[PDB]
Amino acid sequence: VQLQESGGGLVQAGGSLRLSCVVSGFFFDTVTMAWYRRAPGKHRELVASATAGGTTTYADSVKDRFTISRDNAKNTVYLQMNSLKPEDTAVYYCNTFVRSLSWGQGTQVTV
Amino acid sequence: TRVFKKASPNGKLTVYLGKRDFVDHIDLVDPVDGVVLVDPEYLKERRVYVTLTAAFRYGREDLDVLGLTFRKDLFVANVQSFPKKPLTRLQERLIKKLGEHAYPFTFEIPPNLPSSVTLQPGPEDTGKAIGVDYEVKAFVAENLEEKIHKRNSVRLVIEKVQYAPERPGPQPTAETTRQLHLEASLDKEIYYHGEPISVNVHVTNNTNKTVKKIKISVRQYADIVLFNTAQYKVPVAMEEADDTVAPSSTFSKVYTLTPFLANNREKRGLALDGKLKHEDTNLASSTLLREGANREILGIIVSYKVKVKLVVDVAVELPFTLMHPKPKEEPPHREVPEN
Amino acid sequence: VVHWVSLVLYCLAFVLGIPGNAIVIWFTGFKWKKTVTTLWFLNLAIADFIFLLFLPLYISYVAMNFHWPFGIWLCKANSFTAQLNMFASVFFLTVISLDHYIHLIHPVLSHRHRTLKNSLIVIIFIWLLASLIGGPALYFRDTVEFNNHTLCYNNLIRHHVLTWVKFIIGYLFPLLTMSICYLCLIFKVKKRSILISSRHFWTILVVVVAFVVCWTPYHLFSIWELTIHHNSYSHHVMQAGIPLSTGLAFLNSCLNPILYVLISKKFQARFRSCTTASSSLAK
Amino acid sequence: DIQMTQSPSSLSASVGDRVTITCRASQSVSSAVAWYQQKPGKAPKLLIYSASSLYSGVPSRFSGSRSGTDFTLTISSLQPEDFATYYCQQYKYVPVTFGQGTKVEVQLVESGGGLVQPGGSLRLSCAASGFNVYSSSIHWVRQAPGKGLEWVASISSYYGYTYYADSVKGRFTISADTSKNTAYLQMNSLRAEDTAVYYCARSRQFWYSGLDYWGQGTLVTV
Amino acid sequence: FYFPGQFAFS
Repeated sequence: VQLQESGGGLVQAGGSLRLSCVVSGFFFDTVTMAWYRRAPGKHRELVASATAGGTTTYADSVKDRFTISRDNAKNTVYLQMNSLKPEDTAVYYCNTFVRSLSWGQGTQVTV
Repeated sequence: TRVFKKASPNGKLTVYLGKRDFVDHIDLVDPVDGVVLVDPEYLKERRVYVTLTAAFRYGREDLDVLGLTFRKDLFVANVQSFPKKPLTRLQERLIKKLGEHAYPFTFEIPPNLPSSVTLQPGPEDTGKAIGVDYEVKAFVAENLEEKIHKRNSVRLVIEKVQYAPERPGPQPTAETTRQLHLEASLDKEIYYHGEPISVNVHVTNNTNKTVKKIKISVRQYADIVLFNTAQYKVPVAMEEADDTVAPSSTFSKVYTLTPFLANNREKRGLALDGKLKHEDTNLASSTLLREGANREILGIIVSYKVKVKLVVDVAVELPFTLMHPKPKEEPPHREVPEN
Repeated sequence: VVHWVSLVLYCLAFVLGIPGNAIVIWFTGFKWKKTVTTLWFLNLAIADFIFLLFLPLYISYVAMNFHWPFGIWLCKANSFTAQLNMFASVFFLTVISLDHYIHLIHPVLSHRHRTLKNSLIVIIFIWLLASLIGGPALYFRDTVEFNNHTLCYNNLIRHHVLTWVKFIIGYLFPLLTMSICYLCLIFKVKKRSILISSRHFWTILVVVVAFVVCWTPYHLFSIWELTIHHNSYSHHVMQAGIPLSTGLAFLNSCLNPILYVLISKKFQARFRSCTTASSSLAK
Repeated sequence: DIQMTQSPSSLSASVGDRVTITCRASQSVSSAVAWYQQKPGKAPKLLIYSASSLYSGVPSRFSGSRSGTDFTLTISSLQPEDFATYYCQQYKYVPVTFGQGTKVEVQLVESGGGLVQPGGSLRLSCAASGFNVYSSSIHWVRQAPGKGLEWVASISSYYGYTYYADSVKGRFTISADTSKNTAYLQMNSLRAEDTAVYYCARSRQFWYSGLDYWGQGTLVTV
Repeated sequence: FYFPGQFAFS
């Protein structure tokens, strides 16, 4: 229930941010931990799946543009990005794929 | 907007419901819509099932002395969501928003099932309550009988209620001549919870015997029927007056009563409205059923009558209904300014 | 001939009863709230406690020459204690049976024993009645050193009427009410509009059959001993054996704990030892 | 507790303008937010009782919405009879809290008031007509001069529950008489900062939906 | 005929 989101900033265009999500509580073990983003005035939407094994499913505007990695030892997950469009401005949230955790205050990413 | 979701302790198999309330119409109830969400893993070798049970917990201290689980089930339904009727508007929105891994499930409760009514946990009676408790149980299984654990499942609880009809009912009245002519009436059949109840006690005695005291009593019949019929009486409001009427004379009064839970917190056998957690609700709403008596209609049936008695003892009974109006937005089903 | 078998049964009953009796008393008296059924269970556990307190002494009593080598030792006290324990256990069994026959058709109030004061007064009345029946020990018992060994032995119609009243209390009270309540509920005899689950059916049958096979042999042996007494003799009929009835009695007193309380809720609790939210939705 | 904020403290606009009044809650409450409009010198009036449901009677131009904790109220066009102070109030927890107020540029009658000086005691009567005491809940809300609304005490006759604010616990008592259908608030140990106009508000007992009806005002000076 | 006495816990 910690939901520590960091790695936000202002970038002109095409700059990685390297977001990180650290959660304290039950271990990840064998659950699918995902990533969500919410444009200002819009609703949340899926970005990446990041299952227990290595299978990543992206979005229509995210495929072949984003990358995702998970570190089980620290119970944390990262996102790596490139060629960030100005439309990417949104608040990024981290939550289980099933959306079982409380939605904590995420980080702000502006492009 | 603002759907209800309940997540099982492990990070998978959450359940989405449009509303935790399903009004029970006379003929057909609202279908129990909803979408059960499951992660892509954990299901490739299984399948998802949703089971609705209309429990009848009726044991004190929730202890099985000799295997008496008290978990009598009145209706059980099963559905397979990961192997029908077109999905309603709400289900399509959940599928679009949640994603392609949003497996829908739909239930259809038959008519003449009892509404969700519990009994008051008075003195002792530690544990759960006594009454009908609907529930939605979502789990992953591939045999329909393999024992499943509470951790790997969502025990989301729902409540089925009934609201007052738009058309008011006929005005109730009763009479008794045997010893003294008695006439009683109510203002209107439809009564909302907390509203005052006004009765007319216009009487005309003729016998030489004179009444000493008059009593107006309201009791809530808990017609619990599981193995044999019962007709329990539990008073809910009382009104003792010292008014007297002389022989060969008349007396008319408009004594009013109001049922509420402030003074009935210690009485046993009282039936309250459906509860989802340890919070306190009001008196159980009057349950109405269609004609034909619905055969046996196994469950708890709550009916209200008001009586007038004379102490010298001819008494009459006048039935009425005590139901909520149709809500505007939604019942939160909890004390809104809680704690 | 069967003395080894009876000793093995004694050891098994003690080993399976001491922890089972210990666990129920602590669980009911510490964790679970005080309820009339819980008080029945706790009182039965206490009866099993004091019943098995003299069981190690019964090992020596059932030892060589099936005699009492501990001398006088004022064994009136512990003999009366053991018989009081068995009477209290059978009385708690029959009152549990009556309360269970009241449990069906639960929502009724019936005789209003749900109050704790009534449960305690009934328990103390049962204890006093069992102490009244278990009272007379020195009236009949004496001790002699016969066949080069001392025994706690009892001492003509007084013995006949004593055994008769003991048997009728131990049969008419427990067994007749078990057959009236348990039997005429499980086999559709008497009013059978009450449905019964498979687990309930099986556990009632197990209770009845265990009670029978453990207590009927002992009462039958006592009646047979009373009948064959005052006629013929004793060394021809060879009654020097048959402690199997008392072994079955101990087996029942240690098996009722695990059968009654160690099931359902207790089983899942011993094995072990989210909040509903909301979400968005676009219009 | 929950401390309730409104970003714009003073807003200036003209007739025929769409303005937005924003409100952010400290904690993540549900849709249980009510919006009140207070004309200067008059009791506040309920506008929206669920952050999205329009109260019966107010014009349809008023509208509200929620997002996370960003409850907002928008007016399509500012009619000349709209320049007042707007309060953002939540009722999910017993210490209900009102906003600091945004400036835009069945009857209940009380009885009491007058100078009392510190240490005195007054009994404020709330003659309520038109609704049953058991079917409604009675709250007492005071307003210090120039400040926002503050919650004092409440009673629910159906459930037999009384609630008091942390600042008036013990010193203040609340009671209601069913036969006379009135609500009495008796105050003891009146201290310096209790000078305020006291309102007797009544909400619907079954499924609270904001303070439907307010009082008139019996300002008390110590 | 020396049964007078008993060898149980009665």
